[PDB]
Amino acid sequence: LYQFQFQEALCQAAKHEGPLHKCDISNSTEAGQKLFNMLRLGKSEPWTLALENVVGAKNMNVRPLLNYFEPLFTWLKDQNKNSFVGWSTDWSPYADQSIK
Amino acid sequence: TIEEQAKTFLDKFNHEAEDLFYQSSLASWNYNTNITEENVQNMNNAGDKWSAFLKEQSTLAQMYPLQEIQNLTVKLQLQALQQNGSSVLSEDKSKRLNTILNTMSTIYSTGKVCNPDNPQECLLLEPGLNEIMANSLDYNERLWAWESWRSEVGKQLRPLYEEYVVLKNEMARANHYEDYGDYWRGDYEVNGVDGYDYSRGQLIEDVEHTFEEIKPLYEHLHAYVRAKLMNAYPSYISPIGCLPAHLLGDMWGRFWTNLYSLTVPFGQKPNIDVTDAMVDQAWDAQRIFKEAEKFFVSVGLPNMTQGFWENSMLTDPGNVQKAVCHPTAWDLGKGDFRILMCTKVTMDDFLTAHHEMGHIQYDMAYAAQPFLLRNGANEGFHEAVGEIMSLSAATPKHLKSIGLLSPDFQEDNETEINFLLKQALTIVGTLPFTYMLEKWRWMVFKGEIP
Amino acid sequence: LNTMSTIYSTGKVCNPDNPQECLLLEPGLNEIMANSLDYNERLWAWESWR
Ligand SMILES: *[C@@H]1O[C@H](CO)[C@@H](O[C@@H]2O[C@H](CO)[C@@H](O)[C@H](O)[C@H]2NC(C)=O)[C@H](O)[C@H]1NC(C)=O
Ligand SMILES: *[C@@H]1O[C@H](CO)[C@@H](O[C@@H]2O[C@H](CO)[C@@H](O)[C@H](O)[C@H]2NC(C)=O)[C@H](O)[C@H]1NC(C)=O
Ligand SMILES: *[C@@H]1O[C@H](CO)[C@@H](O[C@@H]2O[C@H](CO)[C@@H](O)[C@H](O)[C@H]2NC(C)=O)[C@H](O)[C@H]1NC(C)=O
Ligand SMILES: *[C@@H]1O[C@H](CO)[C@@H](O[C@@H]2O[C@H](CO)[C@@H](O)[C@H](O)[C@H]2NC(C)=O)[C@H](O)[C@H]1NC(C)=O
Ligand SMILES: *[C@@H]1O[C@H](CO)[C@@H](O[C@@H]2O[C@H](CO)[C@@H](O)[C@H](O)[C@H]2NC(C)=O)[C@H](O)[C@H]1NC(C)=O
Ligand SMILES: *[C@@H]1O[C@H](CO)[C@@H](O)[C@H](O)[C@H]1NC(C)=O
Ligand SMILES: [Zn+2]
Repeated sequence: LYQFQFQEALCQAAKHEGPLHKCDISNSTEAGQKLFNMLRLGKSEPWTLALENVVGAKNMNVRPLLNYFEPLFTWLKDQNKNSFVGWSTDWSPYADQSIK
Repeated sequence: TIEEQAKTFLDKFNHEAEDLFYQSSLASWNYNTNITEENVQNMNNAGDKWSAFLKEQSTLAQMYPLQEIQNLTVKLQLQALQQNGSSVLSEDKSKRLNTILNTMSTIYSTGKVCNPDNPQECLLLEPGLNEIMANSLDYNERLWAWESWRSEVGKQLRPLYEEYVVLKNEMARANHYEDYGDYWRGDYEVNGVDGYDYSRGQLIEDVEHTFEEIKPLYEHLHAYVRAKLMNAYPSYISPIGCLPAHLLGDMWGRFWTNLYSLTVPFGQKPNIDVTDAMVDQAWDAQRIFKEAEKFFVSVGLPNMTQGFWENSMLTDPGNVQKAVCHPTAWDLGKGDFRILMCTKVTMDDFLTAHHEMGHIQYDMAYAAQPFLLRNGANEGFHEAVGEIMSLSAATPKHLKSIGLLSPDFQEDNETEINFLLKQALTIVGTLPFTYMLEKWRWMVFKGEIP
Repeated sequence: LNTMSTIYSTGKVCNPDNPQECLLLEPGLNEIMANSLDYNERLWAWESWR
C-alpha cells in the first residue's frame, strides 16, 4: 500500500499529467526534498508523522492503488460482460464422484 | 535525577555498540563474499561477541523506570533495550523452543518427495518441485506435486506447530501481551504523541477496512483469469466455481506471475525489453550502476561515496572465489555502505540495481541518528522505497532518455494493457493471500480456532 | 536387467523417527550390520532392506 501512496504523492509534486502508471520522478528536485525529509528520520519519529511528511495523511489508503490500475479495471469490466463475476463456495473438483 | 543518568548510560552504550557492530558486520561480509571455512568460525566469533554485549547491556538497562522520561528520543531507545524477548521463559522451555524451531526449519529445507513409479528419484522443494509447479502444463503432474509436498512434509510439521504456538504464547503473555499475534502487531504502535497515536488493535480494523475497496477489482481479475484457464484445462474448471489450488503458478498460490503466458491479453504484441540494445551499446556491470547513481542524483539526493565504488562486489568474481550473491545492500557502519550482487547484463538486473541503490540511499540519509534509531519508520517502509525507485525507472519515457529504446518507438495502448496485467498479477493477485494468511495466524494465536 | 541392477545400487532406507536421513546399502547399512551390537537396530536394518 505505501508503495503507491508514496508514488502518487510524488509525481503529483513533479507535476505529472497522464495516468499514474506513466509518471517518472526523474529531473524533479522539488520532488526530491519532499522525499528526502522523510528519509532522514529513521525511527526517531512515529511512523504516522513520517507518512504525513510525504503523503499528507496519517493512514493506509487504497485509493492510490486503485488509481494506478484504472485502465486495466475499465478494460476488464468490458471483457467480463458475458461471464459471471464472482464465485460460489460450494463447487469442488471432486464433488461429482462423491457418494453421500 | 533519573534523566541525566539515563542519558549518560545511553551515551556510554553507543560507542561500544557501534564498534562491535562494525566488526561483526565486517566478519559477516568477508564470509559472504568469500566462502571459506576459515571465515565461518570467525564470523561466528564476532556474532557471539556482539550478541553477548547486547544481552548484558539489556539487563543492565532494565533498571531505569520507563514512565519518567519525557525526552522522546530517549524513551524510544530505552524501549528497544528493555525488551526482554525470549529470556523470560524458563530455561528448559527456552531450550525446547529452540529445538522446535530448528527442527521445523530443517524439515522444510531438507524434505523431499519421490515418484510413485520409481521410488529412487526424489526431488527437493527448491530445485525440482518449484520447477514443476512453475513450468509444467499437465494437470496430473501439477496435482501430484501439490499433493505430495503437503502429505510428505506438511504432516511432519503438525505436532511441532502445535507446541510452537503454546510456547510462543507463554513467551508473549510473560511480557504483558495478550498473545503472540499481539506481540507481532506491536511494531505499528505509537504511544503518547497527541495526534499521531496508534494502537495495536487498530491495525486489524485498518487492514479489514482497506481490503474492502480491493474486492471489486480482485474479483474482476479472478473472473478474467478463470475464463482464460477454462481453455488450457478444459473440463477441469467450473465457469462459476473457484479455481483449483494447484493450477495457480506456484506451490502456494502466493503470486500469480507464472500465469502470464496463459493470460496475456494481446499475445502477438511483444513487451518492452532492452537486453539487446544494452549489449549492442557495450554495457557491462559498471555502467548500469553509474546510470542508477545518475538517476538518483537527478532527483536531488547525494552522490555515492568512494568506499562504495572500491569495496563493492558489483560483479561476479568468476574464479574459485565463491560467494553467494543474492543481491543485497550493506550498511556496515561508521560510513561504509556497499552492495553485493552478481550483475548479469540483462534488464531484470538494470532494475535490481535501482532497487538496491534505493535501499542504500535510504541508509545514507539517517546515518546521523543514534545507533538504535537507524531503521525504517516501521517494518514496511524500507522495501517500499526500493520499489518506487525500481518502478519509476522501467517506464519507456525514461528508457527512451537514457539511451536504450530508440526514439522512434510508439507505445501502443495495447502494450500498456499488457504491462498493467503483468503488474496486477503479482501486486493484486497477492493481497488476498497475504490478508488471509495473517488473519488465520492471528486467530490461532488466540484460541479463537480450537 | 538394468532396472534390477540399479535398484540394488541406488535403493535406500530411512529412519522411522527422522525420515530425512536415508542410508544406502554399501556405506551405512553394511556398517550397522557389521559393527552394531544392539538387537533392535540390527532387526530394523535387516527388515527395512528387505
Ligand atoms: C578468501 O579467504 C581466504 C581465507 O579464508 C583468504 O586467504 C588469505 O589471503 C591472504 C591474501 O591473499 C593471505 O595473506 C592469507 O595467508 C590467506 N589465508 C589462507 C588461509 O590462505 C583469501 O585472500 C580471501 N579471498 C580474497 C579475494 O581476499
Ligand atoms: C533529548 O536528548 C538529546 C541528547 O541526546 C537532546 O539533543 C541535544 O540537544 C542539544 C540542544 O541544542 C544539542 O546541542 C545536542 O547536540 C543534542 N544532542 C544530540 C545527540 O543530538 C535533545 O534536545 C533532547 N530532547 C529534547 C526534546 O530536548
Ligand atoms: C524483563 O524481565 C524481568 C524478569 O525476567 C522483569 O522483572 C524485573 O526484573 C528485575 C531484575 O533485576 C527486577 O529488579 C524487577 O523488580 C523485576 N520487575 C518485576 C515487576 O518483577 C522485567 O520487568 C522485564 N522487563 C520488561 C520491560 O518486561
Ligand atoms: C533531465 O534533464 C536533462 C537536461 O534538462 C536531460 O539531458 C538532456 O537529454 C537530451 C535527450 O535525452 C540530450 O539531447 C541532451 O544532450 C541532454 N543534456 C544533458 C546536459 O544531459 C535528461 O535527458 C533529462 N532526463 C530525463 C530522464 O528526461
Ligand atoms: C486503443 O486505441 C484504439 C484507437 O482508439 C481503440 O480502438 C477503437 O476503440 C473504440 C472504442 O470502442 C472503437 O469505437 C473503435 O472502433 C476502435 N478502433 C478500431 C480501429 O478498432 C482500442 O480500443 C484501444 N485499446 C483498447 C484495449 O481499448
Ligand atoms: C557526483 O559525482 C560525479 C562523478 O561521478 C560528479 O561529476 C559530480 O560533480 C558529483 N556531484 C557533486 C554535487 O559534485
Ligand atoms: Zn529490497
